[PDB]
Amino acid sequence: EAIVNAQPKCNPNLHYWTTQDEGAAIGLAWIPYFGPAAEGIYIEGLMHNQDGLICGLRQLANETTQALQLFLRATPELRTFSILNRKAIDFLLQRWGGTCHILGPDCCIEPHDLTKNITDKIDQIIHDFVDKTLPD
Amino acid sequence: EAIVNAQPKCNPNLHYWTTQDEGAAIGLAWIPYFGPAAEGIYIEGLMHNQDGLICGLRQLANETTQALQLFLRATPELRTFSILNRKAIDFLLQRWGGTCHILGPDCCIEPHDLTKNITDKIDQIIHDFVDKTLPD
Amino acid sequence: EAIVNAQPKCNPNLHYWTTQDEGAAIGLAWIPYFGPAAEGIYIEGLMHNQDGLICGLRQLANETTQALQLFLRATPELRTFSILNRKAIDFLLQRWGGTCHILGPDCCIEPHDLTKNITDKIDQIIHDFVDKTLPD
Amino acid sequence: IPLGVIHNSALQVSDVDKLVCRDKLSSTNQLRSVGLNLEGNGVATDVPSATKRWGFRSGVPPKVVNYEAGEWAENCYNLEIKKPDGSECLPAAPDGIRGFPRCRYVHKVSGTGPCAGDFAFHKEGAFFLYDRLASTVIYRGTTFAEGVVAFLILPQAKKDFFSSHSSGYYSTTIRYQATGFGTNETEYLFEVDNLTYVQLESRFTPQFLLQLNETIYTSGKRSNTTGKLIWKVNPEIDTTEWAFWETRSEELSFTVXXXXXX
Amino acid sequence: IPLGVIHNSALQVSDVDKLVCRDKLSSTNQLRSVGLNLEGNGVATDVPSATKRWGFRSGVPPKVVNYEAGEWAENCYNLEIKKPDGSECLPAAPDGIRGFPRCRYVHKVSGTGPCAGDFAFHKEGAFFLYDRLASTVIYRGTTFAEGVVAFLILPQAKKDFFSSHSSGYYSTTIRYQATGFGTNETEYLFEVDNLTYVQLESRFTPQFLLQLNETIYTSGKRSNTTGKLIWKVNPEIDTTEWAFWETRSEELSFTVXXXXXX
Amino acid sequence: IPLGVIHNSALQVSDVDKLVCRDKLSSTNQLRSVGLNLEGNGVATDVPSATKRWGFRSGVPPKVVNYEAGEWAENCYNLEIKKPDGSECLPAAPDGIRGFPRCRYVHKVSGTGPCAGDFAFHKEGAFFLYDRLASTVIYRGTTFAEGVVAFLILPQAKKDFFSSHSSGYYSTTIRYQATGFGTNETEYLFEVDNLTYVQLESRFTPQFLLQLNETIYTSGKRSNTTGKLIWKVNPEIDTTEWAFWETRSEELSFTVXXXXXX
Ligand SMILES: *[C@@H]1O[C@H](CO)[C@@H](O[C@@H]2O[C@H](CO)[C@@H](O[C@@H]3O[C@H](CO[C@H]4O[C@H](CO)[C@@H](O)[C@H](O[C@H]5O[C@H](CO)[C@@H](O)[C@H](O)[C@@H]5O)[C@@H]4O)[C@@H](O)[C@H](O[C@H]4O[C@H](CO)[C@@H](O)[C@H](O)[C@@H]4O)[C@@H]3O)[C@H](O)[C@H]2NC(C)=O)[C@H](O)[C@H]1NC(C)=O
Ligand SMILES: *[C@@H]1O[C@H](CO)[C@@H](O[C@@H]2O[C@H](CO)[C@@H](O[C@@H]3O[C@H](CO[C@H]4O[C@H](CO)[C@@H](O)[C@H](O[C@H]5O[C@H](CO)[C@@H](O)[C@H](O)[C@@H]5O)[C@@H]4O)[C@@H](O)[C@H](O[C@H]4O[C@H](CO)[C@@H](O)[C@H](O)[C@@H]4O)[C@@H]3O)[C@H](O)[C@H]2NC(C)=O)[C@H](O)[C@H]1NC(C)=O
Ligand SMILES: *[C@@H]1O[C@H](CO)[C@@H](O[C@@H]2O[C@H](CO)[C@@H](O[C@@H]3O[C@H](CO[C@H]4O[C@H](CO)[C@@H](O)[C@H](O[C@H]5O[C@H](CO)[C@@H](O)[C@H](O)[C@@H]5O)[C@@H]4O)[C@@H](O)[C@H](O[C@H]4O[C@H](CO)[C@@H](O)[C@H](O)[C@@H]4O)[C@@H]3O)[C@H](O)[C@H]2NC(C)=O)[C@H](O)[C@H]1NC(C)=O
Ligand SMILES: *[C@@H]1O[C@H](CO)[C@@H](O[C@@H]2O[C@H](CO)[C@@H](O)[C@H](O)[C@H]2NC(C)=O)[C@H](O)[C@H]1NC(C)=O
Ligand SMILES: *[C@@H]1O[C@H](CO)[C@@H](O[C@@H]2O[C@H](CO)[C@@H](O)[C@H](O)[C@H]2NC(C)=O)[C@H](O)[C@H]1NC(C)=O
Ligand SMILES: *[C@@H]1O[C@H](CO)[C@@H](O[C@@H]2O[C@H](CO)[C@@H](O)[C@H](O)[C@H]2NC(C)=O)[C@H](O)[C@H]1NC(C)=O
Ligand SMILES: *[C@@H]1O[C@H](CO)[C@@H](O)[C@H](O)[C@H]1NC(C)=O
Ligand SMILES: *[C@@H]1O[C@H](CO)[C@@H](O)[C@H](O)[C@H]1NC(C)=O
Ligand SMILES: *[C@@H]1O[C@H](CO)[C@@H](O)[C@H](O)[C@H]1NC(C)=O
Ligand SMILES: *[C@@H]1O[C@H](CO)[C@@H](O)[C@H](O)[C@H]1NC(C)=O
Ligand SMILES: *[C@@H]1O[C@H](CO)[C@@H](O)[C@H](O)[C@H]1NC(C)=O
Ligand SMILES: *[C@@H]1O[C@H](CO)[C@@H](O)[C@H](O)[C@H]1NC(C)=O
Repeated sequence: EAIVNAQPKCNPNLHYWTTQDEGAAIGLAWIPYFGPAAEGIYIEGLMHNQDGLICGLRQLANETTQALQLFLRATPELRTFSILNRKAIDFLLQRWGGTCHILGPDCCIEPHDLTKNITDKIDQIIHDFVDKTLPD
Repeated sequence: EAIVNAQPKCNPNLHYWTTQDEGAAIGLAWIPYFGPAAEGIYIEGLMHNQDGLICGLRQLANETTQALQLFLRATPELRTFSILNRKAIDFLLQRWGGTCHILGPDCCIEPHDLTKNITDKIDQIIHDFVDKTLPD
Repeated sequence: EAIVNAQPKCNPNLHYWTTQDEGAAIGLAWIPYFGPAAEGIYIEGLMHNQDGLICGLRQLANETTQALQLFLRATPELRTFSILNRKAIDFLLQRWGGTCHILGPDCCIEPHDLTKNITDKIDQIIHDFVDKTLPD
Repeated sequence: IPLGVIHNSALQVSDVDKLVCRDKLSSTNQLRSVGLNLEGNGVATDVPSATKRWGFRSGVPPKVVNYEAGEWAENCYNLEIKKPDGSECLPAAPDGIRGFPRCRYVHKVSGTGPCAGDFAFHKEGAFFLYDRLASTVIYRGTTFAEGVVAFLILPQAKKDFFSSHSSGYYSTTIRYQATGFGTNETEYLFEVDNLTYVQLESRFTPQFLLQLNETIYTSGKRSNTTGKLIWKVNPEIDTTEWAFWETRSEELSFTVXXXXXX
Repeated sequence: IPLGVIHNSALQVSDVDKLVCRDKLSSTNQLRSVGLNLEGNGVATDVPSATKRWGFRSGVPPKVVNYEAGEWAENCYNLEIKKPDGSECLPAAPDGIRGFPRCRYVHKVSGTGPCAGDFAFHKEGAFFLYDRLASTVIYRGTTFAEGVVAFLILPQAKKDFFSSHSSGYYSTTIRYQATGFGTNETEYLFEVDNLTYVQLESRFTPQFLLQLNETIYTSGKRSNTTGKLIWKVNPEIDTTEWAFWETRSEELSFTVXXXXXX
Repeated sequence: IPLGVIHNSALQVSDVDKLVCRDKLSSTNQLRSVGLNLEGNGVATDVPSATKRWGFRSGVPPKVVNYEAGEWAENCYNLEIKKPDGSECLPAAPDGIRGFPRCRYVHKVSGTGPCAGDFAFHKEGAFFLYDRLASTVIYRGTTFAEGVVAFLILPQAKKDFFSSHSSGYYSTTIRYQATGFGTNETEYLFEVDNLTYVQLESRFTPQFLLQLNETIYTSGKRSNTTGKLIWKVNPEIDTTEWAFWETRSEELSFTVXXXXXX
């Protein structure tokens, strides 16, 4: 399933606001007593429709909402933050939550560098450990 | 440790209620304005004692409660949801939270398909790369 | 980056309090109706500056606070518990959140026990599967 | 907190020190929190026997834990208790805390008690089950069930247990009064109407309380006065200890506030 | 809840049953919750068209969800509605719930309505966006935007999208009154001062409301009396359906509480 | 948020860009949040020096973070401050917020101040430590300690640090009054009884405040009148800057509300 925008319009430029968690503020900004007030904790940016992301996103958000709204009904948590962390767990679980059969369709293990460094161990012992008939 | 029911009785049929998080409701149900009210968000089912699960479960829940109650004392979170997600993390951590020594007692890596596809590489080079003495 | 204490003083003995989550209380303690009241749920210990941990810790906590305080501004969660679990996820993600190339700089896979048990398979077939020219 | 897993066709508590790779947790949807009602272990579900398992205590703060799926209950309770001097005894349901969603009979107790304590806990270490929240305490006027929570990992053969895959939900409030609530010396009366109370005993089952409601109503024994009629029943109806999932009255009464008989 | 991922230079919904190892989630910082305003899909942003998408309903409890980054908005709303008999219609903003941080025009509606319901929901299944919290309901006197939340995984080529790497933030409250709020039969007036209301129509854009404010003020049509002057505009100014990101008044008025014209 | 790890027999901040597989996190129990008191870095613990590090501010909302284990404290504070016109200056402790569990001396300050602000923050970027919760602000009448939180990963050699493996907990409230609280121009008096205040200076240690309590009591200098007696001490007792963990009065007084000396 790919995403096709079926909205009346798509505003293809996304002006956004968010919050910097940086760790590296001017020198005292970070102390809350001296800190910016609620209204100016924000950073801003502008992202264009390169690769069609903004139109994609608007439609995705639309699409999402039922699936979300239903999930929200189901929980008695008043304000739900866990969602993302919870996704990231399922992410690891879906790859690592069970024996990983090397070279299976569903294993993330890449043994290519290994097997090179085992074919290079045998080519060694065809030149000396096979050199049993030719002595001195 | 297995679980033995030491209750006065065990009602071996579990009628249950829960909530569907589905994602696929009739078409407008999912909108909360039109949605079922608090009393009818539920689904129901019935599970029998096949493999002794219901009697198992009742006793398990009993057994659990001390271990839980103690945990609840210890946290100053008023309503504790994290419990399950937290279990699932320890699950991954206990298998993946440290170098996985292939073929160790505590590694989930199955290299059987690999090693077949390395014994099949050598049987190849006993028929041609060893064919150095017989020419043309 | 290591940690150097630049405080006026460092009290190098840490008397501490915390809570036992044990699971194994005297026999009724664990029932909250009979339980210790809020003031006596605690355990205590004393840790010395062995390996310089206490002075380390005091400075670390100091150092931490900006990075933390900033993070706290950024979230609209009133009381933030997720922090630790969230760290533990990033921990797994940073090692397992992507194909693990065996023997790469960033793979936690130790194949040493494997490759021994493949060099011991070839030394077998130099003594019999190579024994094609000498019959009976 | 111990975790159920199914090994060798039987549920067991899984042990951390050596969990093993055959086990498979592919998603979070494999973990479930399940709330089992205390009835199902065959505790007495009657109002005076139930109440004996609860007490007031102070200096322990309340804690709430979420569970995902609950048992249909036969018996629930809904307490509104005042101290003698009009004061509220049970704290208001905090925001988000709803009565247990599936009860057959809701024992709605009104009355007064000494209430020597801030909060009301379960004496046996059990929980008050509300709507997908378990609490350590009773909230005022909010339907609950007694029970206990378990956590398990389903195998992905059975991942849809509880989650996915109905002759209908039927409920009935049963009013009561009581004095001396929470001591060893408590009096309960069962309400038929405003002024028509029936003196209450342990052995009386809900079904029979409903037929007694149907007999006083039907046969006209409801107090026509504007004084409190306090009926009583003869100790001449017998049952001889049968749990509710396992598997009718022809008497009359004589008159004597108005502490009669039957 | 479906998750965006970028494959083949295009965003798509990722499907669980066969996600694939080339995909790479190295940290939590790669996951984002993003709140897009409904304007950007080109719904009508005017006050009577906006209001038509909201209704009162009871027995559905409110739920709140956090998102990390929001769109700069053109249009937001701030409702203080009373029922006719002085009663509050919208519940107070719970602790931590702030108005949407970036609005160009805040449509501050005061008025009265029937309000047949406990809470006010979005009829189309959308959310009220506040400060990094989305809610299912409207809170009293708290600025919001209509919109929707998406979740995605950024590739670590683009992990810093939204997070890291400014001609300034300019705002303007627009007061209104209204009667019959939430029915099909509602009257809105736009406030210039205490007693100088203008009758309101759909087609009127904020810019033009501000120039109308600038015309009544400037040209002295503000009621000098101490009665309510209710202006009106001629249907003789035209626009012929142009969204706001895509890309001036010489009339006067005649007099007739004081339901005049222009 | 930086994370402690033990490498080469020394604690260091671990760096994300190249954490390495020898490191081993086997469970969540290996991560700890630890709350260290500011005393232990040797800030002045006296009431007027402590107070100088706090101020009122508005437009910053409060935030709370949980930690798992705290230092036994020598000095804590418990503020109940009113503005001059009887109004409450500090917000009530929210539900779940308890005073710091282990304090030797609780400096209970009552008084009045200008309080030019919604909430009271720590000026140096530190936290108010309560019971397993750190907050950015002071709550009314709730015991706290100043300090800071660190996070670490224990190696599983040491996983039981803090967690698992006692001559007893002894506490003493010390009452004070103060005027002009939170400015540079504030007056503190130390309470012995209702009307027997002692004028307060920086250099006075708790021990010596307790012996001064033991001297005025013992030797009968408690005001027998029903006016406020305001004692003072001679500047003739010396100490010459010794922290509290490192390692007794024969004078009398002359009389002069009743601003005496000693
Ligand atoms: C998990 O599952 C177990 C098993 O059901 C529960 O065990 C119960 O624990 C509580 C303690 O918290 C017990 O309450 C006490 O019971 C005794 C006597 O009880 C008698 O009557 C019972 C009702 O029919 C009956 O089941 C009992 O039968 C068994 O026990 C006796 C030994 O007592 C034995 O001889 C029998 O052969 C049976 O095996 C018994 O005849 C009662 O005296 C206690 O009261 C005193 O102590 C309390 C303090 O706890 C105090 O408040 C009182 O005022 C008084 O001083 C107490 O009420 C209960 O009997 C147990 N049930 C069983 C079957 O053992 C446990 O609660 C479950 N946990 C949870 C969290 O649900
Ligand atoms: C995700 O994105 C989709 C697409 O934009 C949103 O789809 C909208 O869904 C809501 C339902 O919740 C629709 O509201 C209803 O609309 C009909 C008629 O609408 C007319 O006017 C619109 C405004 O300009 C216009 O867009 C419509 O044009 C399309 O639809 C018609 C078919 O109706 C079609 O013939 C056209 O060619 C267009 O494709 C249309 O002309 C209205 O009659 C409904 O009212 C009745 O039903 C409701 C119950 O829902 C009831 O309360 C009323 O009183 C009345 O009985 C209803 O209001 C809206 O039209 C849809 N928009 C589009 C473009 O399809 C969806 O909401 C988004 N989801 C979220 C969560 O934001
Ligand atoms: C982490 O650990 C560090 C180190 O302890 C803490 O550093 C402290 O930061 C605060 C700023 O938030 C400082 O407060 C200011 O201090 C100056 C002068 O302080 C003097 O008196 C101190 C008390 O004994 C003393 O420690 C100082 O000694 C050092 O500093 C000077 C330079 O000032 C140097 O010359 C010395 O040789 C020492 O190295 C010093 O003599 C004071 O003037 C400031 O007040 C002004 O500014 C504030 C705004 O911040 C304003 O509100 C005032 O009204 C005024 O205008 C200010 O109070 C403190 O001195 C620092 N301590 C040290 C030892 O450096 C830091 O707080 C810790 N973080 C946390 C989160 O706990
Ligand atoms: C006791 O029984 C009577 C009837 O047998 C109940 O009163 C009936 O209540 C129902 C439901 O509201 C009505 O449809 C009937 O008209 C009533 N019948 C009579 C004969 O009054 C009464 O509600 C029952 N009380 C309790 C406590 O269960
Ligand atoms: C309507 O316009 C007038 C001015 O054109 C506004 O009143 C001005 O408000 C500003 C900002 O506070 C002042 O600096 C000016 O002195 C005012 N000018 C006059 C001519 O009164 C008024 O605030 C506007 N009203 C609305 C609803 O936007
Ligand atoms: C000041 O000291 C006196 C006693 O030295 C304290 O009053 C004593 O308080 C204790 C504990 O409640 C009692 O057992 C004694 O009987 C009291 N003795 C006398 C001589 O009154 C007083 O509480 C102390 N005050 C402060 C502020 O610490
Ligand atoms: C292959 O593995 C061996 C381990 O025995 C290692 O020392 C060697 O350097 C590897 N070869 C190459 C080319 O990296
Ligand atoms: C074994 O590995 C090689 C990789 O060089 C692969 O192409 C080949 O198909 C594998 N053999 C079988 C039988 O799958
Ligand atoms: C090596 O692997 C084989 C699997 O075919 C196993 O049975 C054998 O015991 C291993 N050798 C040793 C020495 O462990
Ligand atoms: C009791 O009487 C009141 C009016 O006095 C009436 O409204 C109510 O329904 C009656 N309750 C019962 C249970 O009969
Ligand atoms: C309305 O009048 C009041 C005083 O009667 C004044 O304070 C207020 O600013 C006026 N509001 C407007 C919008 O003109
Ligand atoms: C102050 O006097 C009141 C009664 O007037 C008394 O109850 C209280 O204990 C006294 N407080 C102190 C600290 O002496």
